Amino acid sequence: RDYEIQRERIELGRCIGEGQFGDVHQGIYMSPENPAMAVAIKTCKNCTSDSVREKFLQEALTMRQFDHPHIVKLIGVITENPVWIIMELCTLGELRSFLQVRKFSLDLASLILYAYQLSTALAYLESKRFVHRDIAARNVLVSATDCVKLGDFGLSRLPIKWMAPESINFRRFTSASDVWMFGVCMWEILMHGVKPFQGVKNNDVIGRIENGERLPMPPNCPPTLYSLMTKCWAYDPSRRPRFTELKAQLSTILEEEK
Ligand SMILES: CNC(=O)c1ccccc1Nc1nc(Nc2ccc(N3CCOCC3)cc2OC)ncc1Cl
Repeated sequence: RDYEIQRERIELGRCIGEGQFGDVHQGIYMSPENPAMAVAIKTCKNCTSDSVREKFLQEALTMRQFDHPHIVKLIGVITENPVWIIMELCTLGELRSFLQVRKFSLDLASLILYAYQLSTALAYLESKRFVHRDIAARNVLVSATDCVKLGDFGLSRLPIKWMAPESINFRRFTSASDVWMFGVCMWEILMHGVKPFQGVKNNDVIGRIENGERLPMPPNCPPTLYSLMTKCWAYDPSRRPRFTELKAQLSTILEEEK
């Protein structure tokens, strides 16, 4: 209904990042007779014009469209200077760091669960015909040890090493090129946050992909899950699974691994 929030309900905490328009903070949203809610706050640093303020706020209008357990929610906006966008906080931070730090504490079933949850968020977007374009582990947040979410779409935004050949060669971005990127995101997850094509130059990436090279099978990845990944990386977009297919398959693989 009304997304406008009184600034006095927000307590700005530490800086946790930055985007195009300004710093991102963690903070708190307070309301009478309720517990304080942890939030992320995107700020528009020195936005001293209507055109910049409008470009900033359109990122809120984008997030407002979505209602899914595995995509971060818009809580509200403050439309007086300085303009803030207030989002739900994923308290455990960025997935890549979480996987690196908690590696000897996480099992395969947990990694597969992260992939499944993300696939449900992306199937949801696919059903809305919304193309993400920026699917990578670095854009996934950790809400709890058993819960990951796509981060803010403004903050998520060329990522050559993640991109489908059709996106690199022809600038085509579709749900099918989303599927490719997700394949890479699943590889990152199984590798506990190692980046794809490490030590390889961006301009060389397409040469390798067109030569038929693909990211290798992670250690202790189930063959059935690597097979699903190689399907995501079919050179021909028409041959890749849809996110609807991915979610059903991942559901089966997860059950198998439990
Ligand atoms: C897609 N990426 C994002 O949306 C994003 C990127 C950088 C920083 C914040 C950020 N957005 C969020 N971030 C969070 N939670 C985070 C993210 C990063 C961190 N960090 C902790 C300090 O080191 C850097 C990253 C903390 C945190 O909550 C404590 N929750 C919700 C949103 Cl919408």
